[PDB]
Amino acid sequence: GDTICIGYHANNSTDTVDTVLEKNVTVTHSVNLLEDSHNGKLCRLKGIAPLQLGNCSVAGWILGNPECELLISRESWSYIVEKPNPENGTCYPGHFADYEELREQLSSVSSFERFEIFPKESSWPNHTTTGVSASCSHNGESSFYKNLLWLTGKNGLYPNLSKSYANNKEKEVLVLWGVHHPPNIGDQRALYHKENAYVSVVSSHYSRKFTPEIAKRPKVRDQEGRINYYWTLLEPGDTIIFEANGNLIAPRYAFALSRGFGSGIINSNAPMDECDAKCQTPQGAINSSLPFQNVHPVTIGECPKYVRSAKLRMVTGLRNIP
Amino acid sequence: GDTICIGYHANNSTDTVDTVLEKNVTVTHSVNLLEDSHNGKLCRLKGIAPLQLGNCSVAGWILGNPECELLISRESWSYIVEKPNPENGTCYPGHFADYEELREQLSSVSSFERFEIFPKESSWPNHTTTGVSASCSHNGESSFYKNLLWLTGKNGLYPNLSKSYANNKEKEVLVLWGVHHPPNIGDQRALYHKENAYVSVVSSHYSRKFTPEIAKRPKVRDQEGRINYYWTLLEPGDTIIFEANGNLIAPRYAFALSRGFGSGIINSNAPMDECDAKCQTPQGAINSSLPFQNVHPVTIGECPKYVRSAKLRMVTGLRNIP
Amino acid sequence: GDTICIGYHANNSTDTVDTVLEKNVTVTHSVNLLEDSHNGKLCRLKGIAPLQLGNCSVAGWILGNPECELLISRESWSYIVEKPNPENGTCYPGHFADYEELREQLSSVSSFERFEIFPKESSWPNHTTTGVSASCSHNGESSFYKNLLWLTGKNGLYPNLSKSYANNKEKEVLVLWGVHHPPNIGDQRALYHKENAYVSVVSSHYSRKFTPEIAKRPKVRDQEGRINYYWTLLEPGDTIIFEANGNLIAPRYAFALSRGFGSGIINSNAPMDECDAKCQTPQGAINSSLPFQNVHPVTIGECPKYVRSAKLRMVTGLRNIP
Amino acid sequence: GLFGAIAGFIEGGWTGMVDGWYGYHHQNEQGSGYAADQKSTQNAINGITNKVNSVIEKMNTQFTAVGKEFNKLERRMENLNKKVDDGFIDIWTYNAELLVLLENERTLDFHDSNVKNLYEKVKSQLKNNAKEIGNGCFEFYHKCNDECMESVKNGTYDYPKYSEESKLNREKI
Amino acid sequence: GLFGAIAGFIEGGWTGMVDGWYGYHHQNEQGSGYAADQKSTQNAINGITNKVNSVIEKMNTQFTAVGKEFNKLERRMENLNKKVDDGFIDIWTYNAELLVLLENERTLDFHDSNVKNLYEKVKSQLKNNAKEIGNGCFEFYHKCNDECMESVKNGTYDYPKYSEESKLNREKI
Amino acid sequence: GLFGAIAGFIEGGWTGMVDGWYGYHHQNEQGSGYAADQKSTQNAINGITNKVNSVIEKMNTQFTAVGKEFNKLERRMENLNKKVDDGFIDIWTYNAELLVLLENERTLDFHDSNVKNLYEKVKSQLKNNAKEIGNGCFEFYHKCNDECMESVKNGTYDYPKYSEESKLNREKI
Amino acid sequence: EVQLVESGGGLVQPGGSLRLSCAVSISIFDIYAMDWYRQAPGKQRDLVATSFRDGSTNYADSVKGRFTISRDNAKNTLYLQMNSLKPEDTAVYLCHVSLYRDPLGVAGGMGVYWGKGALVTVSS
Amino acid sequence: EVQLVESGGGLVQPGGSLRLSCAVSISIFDIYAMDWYRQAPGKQRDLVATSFRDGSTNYADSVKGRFTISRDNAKNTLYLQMNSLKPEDTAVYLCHVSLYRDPLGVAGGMGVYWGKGALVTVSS
Amino acid sequence: EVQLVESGGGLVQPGGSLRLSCAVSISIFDIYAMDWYRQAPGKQRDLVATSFRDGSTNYADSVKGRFTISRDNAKNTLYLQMNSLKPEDTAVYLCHVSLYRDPLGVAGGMGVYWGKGALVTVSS
Ligand SMILES: *[C@@H]1O[C@H](CO)[C@@H](O[C@@H]2O[C@H](CO)[C@@H](O[C@@H]3O[C@H](CO)[C@@H](O)[C@H](O)[C@@H]3O)[C@H](O)[C@H]2NC(C)=O)[C@H](O)[C@H]1NC(C)=O
Ligand SMILES: *[C@@H]1O[C@H](CO)[C@@H](O[C@@H]2O[C@H](CO)[C@@H](O[C@@H]3O[C@H](CO)[C@@H](O)[C@H](O)[C@@H]3O)[C@H](O)[C@H]2NC(C)=O)[C@H](O)[C@H]1NC(C)=O
Ligand SMILES: *[C@@H]1O[C@H](CO)[C@@H](O[C@@H]2O[C@H](CO)[C@@H](O[C@@H]3O[C@H](CO)[C@@H](O)[C@H](O)[C@@H]3O)[C@H](O)[C@H]2NC(C)=O)[C@H](O)[C@H]1NC(C)=O
Ligand SMILES: *[C@@H]1O[C@H](CO)[C@@H](O[C@@H]2O[C@H](CO)[C@@H](O)[C@H](O)[C@H]2NC(C)=O)[C@H](O)[C@H]1NC(C)=O
Ligand SMILES: *[C@@H]1O[C@H](CO)[C@@H](O)[C@H](O)[C@H]1NC(C)=O
Ligand SMILES: *[C@@H]1O[C@H](CO)[C@@H](O)[C@H](O)[C@H]1NC(C)=O
Ligand SMILES: *[C@@H]1O[C@H](CO)[C@@H](O)[C@H](O)[C@H]1NC(C)=O
Repeated sequence: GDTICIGYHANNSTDTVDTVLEKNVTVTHSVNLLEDSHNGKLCRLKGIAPLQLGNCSVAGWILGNPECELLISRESWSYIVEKPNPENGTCYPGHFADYEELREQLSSVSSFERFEIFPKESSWPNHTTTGVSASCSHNGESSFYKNLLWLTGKNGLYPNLSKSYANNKEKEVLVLWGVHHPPNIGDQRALYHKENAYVSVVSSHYSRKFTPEIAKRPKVRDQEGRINYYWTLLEPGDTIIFEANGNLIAPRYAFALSRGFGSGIINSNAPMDECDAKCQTPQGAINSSLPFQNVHPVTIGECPKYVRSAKLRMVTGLRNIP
Repeated sequence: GDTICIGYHANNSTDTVDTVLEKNVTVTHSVNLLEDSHNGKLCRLKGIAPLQLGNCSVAGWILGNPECELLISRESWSYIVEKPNPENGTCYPGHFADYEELREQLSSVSSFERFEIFPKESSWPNHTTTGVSASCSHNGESSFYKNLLWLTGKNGLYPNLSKSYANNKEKEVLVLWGVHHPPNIGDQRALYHKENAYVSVVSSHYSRKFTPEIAKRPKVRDQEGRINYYWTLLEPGDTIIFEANGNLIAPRYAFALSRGFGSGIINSNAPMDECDAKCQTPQGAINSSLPFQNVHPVTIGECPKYVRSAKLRMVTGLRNIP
Repeated sequence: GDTICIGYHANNSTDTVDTVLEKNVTVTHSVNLLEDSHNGKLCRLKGIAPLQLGNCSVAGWILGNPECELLISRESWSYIVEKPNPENGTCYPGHFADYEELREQLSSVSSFERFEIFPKESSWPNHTTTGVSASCSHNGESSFYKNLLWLTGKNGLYPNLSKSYANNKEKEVLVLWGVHHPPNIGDQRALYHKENAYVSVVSSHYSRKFTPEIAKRPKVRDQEGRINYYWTLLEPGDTIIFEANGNLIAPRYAFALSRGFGSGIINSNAPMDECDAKCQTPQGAINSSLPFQNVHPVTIGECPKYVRSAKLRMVTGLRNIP
Repeated sequence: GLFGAIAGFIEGGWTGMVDGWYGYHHQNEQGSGYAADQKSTQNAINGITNKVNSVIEKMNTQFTAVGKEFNKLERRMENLNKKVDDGFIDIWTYNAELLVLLENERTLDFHDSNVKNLYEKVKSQLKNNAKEIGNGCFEFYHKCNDECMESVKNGTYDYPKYSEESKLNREKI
Repeated sequence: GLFGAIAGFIEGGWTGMVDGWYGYHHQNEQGSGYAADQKSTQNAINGITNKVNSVIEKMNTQFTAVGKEFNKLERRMENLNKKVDDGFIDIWTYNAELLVLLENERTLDFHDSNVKNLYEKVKSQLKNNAKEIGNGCFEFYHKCNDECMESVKNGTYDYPKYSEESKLNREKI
Repeated sequence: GLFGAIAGFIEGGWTGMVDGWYGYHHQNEQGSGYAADQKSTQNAINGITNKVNSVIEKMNTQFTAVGKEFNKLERRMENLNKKVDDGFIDIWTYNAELLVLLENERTLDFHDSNVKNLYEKVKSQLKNNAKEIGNGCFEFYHKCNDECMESVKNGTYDYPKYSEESKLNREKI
Repeated sequence: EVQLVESGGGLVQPGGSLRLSCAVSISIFDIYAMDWYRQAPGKQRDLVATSFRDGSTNYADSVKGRFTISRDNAKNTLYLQMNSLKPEDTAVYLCHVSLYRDPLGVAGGMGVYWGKGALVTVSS
Repeated sequence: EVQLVESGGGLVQPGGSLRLSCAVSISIFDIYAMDWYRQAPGKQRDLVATSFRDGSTNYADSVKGRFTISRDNAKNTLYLQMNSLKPEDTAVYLCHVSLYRDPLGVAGGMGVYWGKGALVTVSS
Repeated sequence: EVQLVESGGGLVQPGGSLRLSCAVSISIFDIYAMDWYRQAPGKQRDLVATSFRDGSTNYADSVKGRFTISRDNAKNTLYLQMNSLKPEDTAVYLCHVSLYRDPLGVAGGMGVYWGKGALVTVSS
């Protein structure tokens, strides 16, 4: 007799998916929903390269640590790469105020230019601007931060100083400075020629008075002294006024910046490359339209949702019965 | 022959729903799960009207800005309406301490009464209570906050002042005060007849000592001086003790309040109306039992879950094949 | 004729489940996904017992309140049980700084040993170490905290004191101390023989200077004076340096600890027992592999996800039609 | 269709049947008309009503307020607050869209099943007394008045009464 | 039922069949009894066991603690902590209730499908040797001993052996 | 299978049919071959493509950054930030695994339904001109050339032309 | 399409009795709800009585204890037995039917029909 | 209902052999697990041996290497071949059957049955 | 398996006309897309023209206005009518077919086949 039969497809596929009723079902065709591979390198996000701090921390980079002279160049980045435990930060020991907040503010900046807010030669006629320290050594020589000046007395005097800066740059200007706390009154008289000093930093919305705290304290980086670091964001059209009769670590270079909200800092040991991506992880970068990944929870930008799943494969074909 | 047929319904419906296998399917009957319309007006929530600050901010309202004399009246509200960029806040420049926390505390108050904690006539026999400023102008006249008093010297003296208030109102009493920081020592001697002054505000659980910081600083609202604003919540049965020999901006009116937790502040330009709702947005109010809305993420009260969806219509009828 | 029939099972089951199309459907077999019962007792979590503070708070326990002498013994716990409103905390009124942070740090500690950081007999040759207060009474006698010493003058003098401790314990050492603020200058001269005193506490990463604030303030626990409490975590190999010429409440006992992150504090009135569990609530403990519970949102450890559901029973059998 | 009836072997719907979702069309000497099956329509309405009630009323909303404010030294907390709000909106959006998509397919499958079940019910009643045209219709091998049609719809149709007359017409053909 | 068998053309269940979910009832001269189909019951148990395992064991729980404390100047952070806790509880409640509702309908559909498939398997074996009563039963046109019944249940039933005897009884009727 | 065809009464698949998911195998005097049903295969591809597009493209991702930093007096905020991140990862993991599990069962049910529907379509066309072998095959009671097979596959098969010849062979047997 | 025809409407003296009947073209056995509405000139439509599929009945307070609603399944007829009639009971009585129970408008409110009306006048 | 009847129980001298048999009223072909339990006076029920549908076998350490469990599908009989008997092997032996593999109690533990028992005594 | 055989390939003088044909062993009625590719020595494969199931057509810019693609359903043949031929149009022309519309590779790209090729040479 003559026969016609109804049947269905089969192939050599070894794909397996999981279903509600049965696990590990072999199927003819399937698609993967889970990205589980990276390229092991750092790529451009949003089209622009990231800032590699290398050996430095954000604290060392933004203050101008003598061992970070190579990082001053760049003025554009999308995210920041920092070593897990950075070796070069605040070479002179002290408390960096609101440091995490500052790292969040600097997480991404579209335009970022450095300019000498108080020129070293013109701004301090009656103060010594050459102060250095062995804790901030560069090439076996005592140095200091590039963006700060250690003001000490000249001709046996530390006169009252008053210095203002008006932000005419039509962008937020980041100003950093410091206050020095000597270990003993003797060092205080030698450096600033006074026992009671004060530092005042005020703007239209900022106001804080600093008083040196002289005490003996454990040696950090071979220094019993301390320099507390401070910062403020000066809005365009606003003035910041520095008044001090001692202990001020004055600003030399400031930063006019324009933000790029939503980015951040990653801790990675992965090398750099010229690739581009919408997603980058500390392990490496990722592509694909896949809506899920299990590479790393810490992502940057628009990334597939991280899931702990080891496998997310949905069937499109039939049960494979060859 | 005689025939009977099995069939199904059809109509002129043009509704479309999306399904897993097919998009934009025409169906006979459907229901909407997504609210996408508002009335464009502000309504009563929980049955009671909201407080419209109009031109003022929470800072100007609670301190008693001379340009907010119309808002003193009301004593009941469920949420607060504030202009996006309020024009009238702290007319005298200074730092409002824990301002966001205070806006969260005042987000909703079931019962809220204002009373003169330190009467202007009886409380200050040996101090001048008439101090005003051009920065706080009302009707072209120099004025000052309604709930604070600027205490200055009288008969060439600023005597030591000590003033206590015991909270016998069986409700939390909100007390606000201020500390004045002159721009120069000359103004300090003229106003308070001393170079070193102090303000002390203490309760059973609050304790803070204030010291004037005299420095030259940028002009905000034509003033180089500053008034820092502070506040505390005085529990029933507790005492607050004011001690100062200068620079105190003393409380005149305080606030006994009872809270209504869970509400907040919205920024809106929508006009007011007498409607009622379980949900209100800055665009307008919403009703319906629908479990989803795409009107606005910022909601007040019990609202349909905000979703970014443009359409959430589920089919109840059949595929429409007329 | 001879017949064979196809049919399905039925029994006396009264179980009911809910389905999309129909509610309250009787079924032959079902499983429960929702745990709704506890044992009403406190159990060991991770295999080890929890610390019961009984009548004391974390503040009273860690400072050594005279009424908490029974809690000093234990050195191992997984979570902490505290009465809702603890009756015995800071017997001498004052501000405990960063108290919530400290409760979070102490939420769980794997190894916790108490040692005399500054021995009472050897450490203070030129200061009185016997100061007590009626606010810290034990057995009708004026006493004081066990882990702190109230240093006052001896032989009409309060000499400059300098005391250092180097953390050689290879574990974080928790150091607590205090600063006393008298109600009047008279009491300040009587106790510390000076009108202007200072307390300085510094480590490699900690630095703070304290100045007594002398003011009249409301009586808390029959005291117009105040003792502000402070604490720091001293890393291994680091030194803490105490320098003061008055008003210091010196440390007597410190704590070397090793953490067990991820746990916390529960407020319960449930009695103690020897049971073990992966989950414990203030109502009681829970077992079972069930993935959901409605007992209590506040859980400790690996617990079934809390849901507001009253019933989560899924059918495994058929519709029961007997 | 998952069950093969709607848009399957019953190719179209009837605008003429206003009274119900599923129903009958009959043609005999007395007349022609559309009739609705109230029993199977009511069952579908009850099930889908409970389905709509489930989706809508499992969503319980507490009185809350999303908006929060932060100062310039609280940027991390502002971004954490933003991550919470965007995160819940992400999930609820994805859950709502996926729920509506999947349950719309199930709802149309449900009607396909109900129609198919009604066709098999009638076919099980008529047996050899009628032949399947293939378009959801049965052609009776006997005469069937309006009372006989009403017995088919009510499920009270009697097979023996018309069996012998059907056998003779079937034998003739 | 979505497949029309349970609460459909097989109107009831059997308390007398203790051994299985699906099975047979036979009546011949030798005896009458309830028998269970172990093959189709075991398949349903395996599938639903894996279904329960999936729901339960996809939920992985880390050691955590919900409770947190805040002071009086930390009200915004206390409310943010509350928004996180209430938000996750909102989602997990909605997910758990919706999951149980939908998968309960699918589980009852699953049994309806298994019963229907077993009925079609037997009908495909018996063919013209028996007639469908309509209530899930078949009436044999031949005699069928206990060994013949066991062949129907085991699916090893032999059609040719009883075909001629069935044809004669069918011709007589 | 939920519909009883795949791994049911059609026990196996055909590696020989490369062109499609569902199709035919025919045997006549002229030849033997595998043919694919392009219409029902294309419908399945369209539905499952839209199903994949739905799962993938409902997931919209904003440009964001998870990582945050905190000091030693901010432990509560670090744990709150951790509770947010772990909480969303918990939910998305559970949603993704459950979604893939459930929709994989529905996708295999979908193919079972499509095969079954195609078998019923052919059976509805052939009627008494062929007999069901039971393994997804029909045995023609008449001769059927390659043009007749192509009419069965195209659904344009003509029943009257071969009805009389089929009746005579059916009567002979 | 379903046709509803009332009958029995006429004038009646107070204290009398009257039964109204409503003829449905379709079998009434499975109909969810069948209602009697009355409307007087210058007044709104008022729900008087309702009969449900389960056999339950709902009456307005005004007609309670005096009116009885019932359905004859065999004649496809709905009856309203009105006793102890008062002059205020004068109205045009309307037969209403609802085939299905659809609280959420799931089926679009299909299966609802209205009769033509029958005038009842209680005078003298 | 399923009936399990043991047989072959009697007394036996040490070092001997004995086979026990269990008669099932229902076809044993598809039964998941069939077990032999033994219970001595003053002792608990002990799992001795188990036969599975796939043909696998599980034995307790005490009886391992001396006992053999097997099923005869055609006779619907389960056998326990006991060799090298020791006096400590004295017990009442119980035939147990489990129709399905149900680890989670999904089916409520249906399909489990117990035999009546057969006494085996090893003495002298 | 599906067989595609081209024909009509030969040499042609510029400005001439030529029609190529592709014979498919399987009915072409429901085929989603049928393509003509051309490849010159030292060049890549170029999509010349495409015919779709709905009747739409897509042409490359180079051949647009001069080439016409069409399918004869009855003869299972795909035609490429080439007019106004230029010497640059010299290539080996390839018949390609795609049974289904599968943008996401859901079906693994099954139903795609290639012809053997036909050489067209425009010279002199
Ligand atoms: C920038 O970071 C680098 C590390 O990448 C610092 O170099 C390291 O500095 C420490 C001193 O703090 C050195 O340890 C000491 O070395 C001296 C001389 O060998 C020895 O006498 C001490 O006992 C101690 O071991 C360390 O060797 C050195 N590492 C290297 C590779 O040279 C550097 O000081 C940082 N500079 C600034 C400005 O932050
Ligand atoms: C309350 O808010 C209103 C705005 O809604 C304030 O009025 C505005 O005040 C500013 C001064 O801060 C005015 O700008 C100045 O105006 C003067 C006089 O015209 C001019 O000489 C200056 O060059 C500058 O433009 C502004 O015009 C004025 N707006 C209006 C509509 O009058 C008001 O000062 C606030 N009052 C308090 C107590 O906060
Ligand atoms: C530890 O906590 C206990 C409570 O569990 C405290 O005992 C209570 O102390 C208060 C005083 O602060 C007593 O109130 C007063 O009692 C005296 C004497 O009876 C009376 O003259 C006062 O008018 C006032 O009522 C309270 O009675 C007492 N409770 C008990 C049960 O004795 C204790 O003071 C705390 N100790 C420390 C060191 O924190
Ligand atoms: C812990 O403190 C509580 C106070 O709440 C003590 O309980 C009270 O004890 C007094 C007697 O000293 C009784 O008059 C009260 O009735 C008790 N309160 C309650 C609620 O029963 C308790 O005794 C203290 N614990 C210890 C060990 O002393
Ligand atoms: C992502 O990139 C890799 C390498 O280029 C590639 O193999 C993969 O196909 C890409 N993802 C998708 C979805 O195409
Ligand atoms: C919400 O209010 C509008 C206007 O009153 C109304 O049209 C709408 O039906 C209401 N929502 C619901 C669910 O009824
Ligand atoms: C949890 O413990 C109780 C008491 O011991 C017990 O009844 C219950 O079965 C346990 N949960 C599970 C899933 O077994």
